[PDB]
Amino acid sequence: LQIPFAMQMAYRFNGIGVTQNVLYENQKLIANQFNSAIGKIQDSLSSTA
Amino acid sequence: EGVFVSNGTHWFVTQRNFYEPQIITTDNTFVSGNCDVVIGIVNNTVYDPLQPELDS
Amino acid sequence: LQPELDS
Ligand SMILES: *[C@@H]1O[C@H](CO)[C@@H](O[C@@H]2O[C@H](CO)[C@@H](O)[C@H](O)[C@H]2NC(C)=O)[C@H](O)[C@H]1NC(C)=O
Ligand SMILES: *[C@@H]1O[C@H](CO)[C@@H](O[C@@H]2O[C@H](CO)[C@@H](O)[C@H](O)[C@H]2NC(C)=O)[C@H](O)[C@H]1NC(C)=O
Ligand SMILES: *[C@@H]1O[C@H](CO)[C@@H](O)[C@H](O)[C@H]1NC(C)=O
Repeated sequence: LQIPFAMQMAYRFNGIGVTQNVLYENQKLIANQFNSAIGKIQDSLSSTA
Repeated sequence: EGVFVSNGTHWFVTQRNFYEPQIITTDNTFVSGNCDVVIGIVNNTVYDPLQPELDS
Repeated sequence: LQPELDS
């Protein structure tokens, strides 16, 4: 079943007892944290065989 | 609990795993912040069940 | 409730 990805993450947050508005009121920040975290894993593999 | 959902002419709130439309109301929703913050928020009239009972 | 039932 298709779902908009931000609304999927709202249910992922709701599943850990954080009220779902906490995603939507911070979505820009949460995206920048996620993108930056992915960057560090690429660096770890690019260095640490 | 549900998702806001639309058939094109109307908006409803509906539980995730089985389609059932309900009128969007103060008693199936909750408030946070204001309209300037959220990405992709839309305009609709949320019902209040107390409002016709203002006789007292 | 009563802050509305002040009606
Ligand atoms: C969206 O759902 C609403 C509610 O079922 C539909 O509006 C109703 O349409 C019937 C005639 O088909 C009217 O007699 C009712 O009074 C309407 N109800 C309300 C709440 O206005 C609407 O037609 C649906 N639209 C689509 C595109 O499916
Ligand atoms: C949702 O409704 C608001 C009004 O409550 C709309 O805001 C107005 O939009 C016009 C056109 O851009 C502006 O000139 C007004 O200054 C706005 N008024 C206020 C009070 O903000 C808004 O456009 C609607 N949004 C959507 C996505 O439909
Ligand atoms: C959804 O995508 C369209 C272009 O496909 C864009 O115009 C619109 O602003 C987007 N809306 C949201 C809520 O992201």
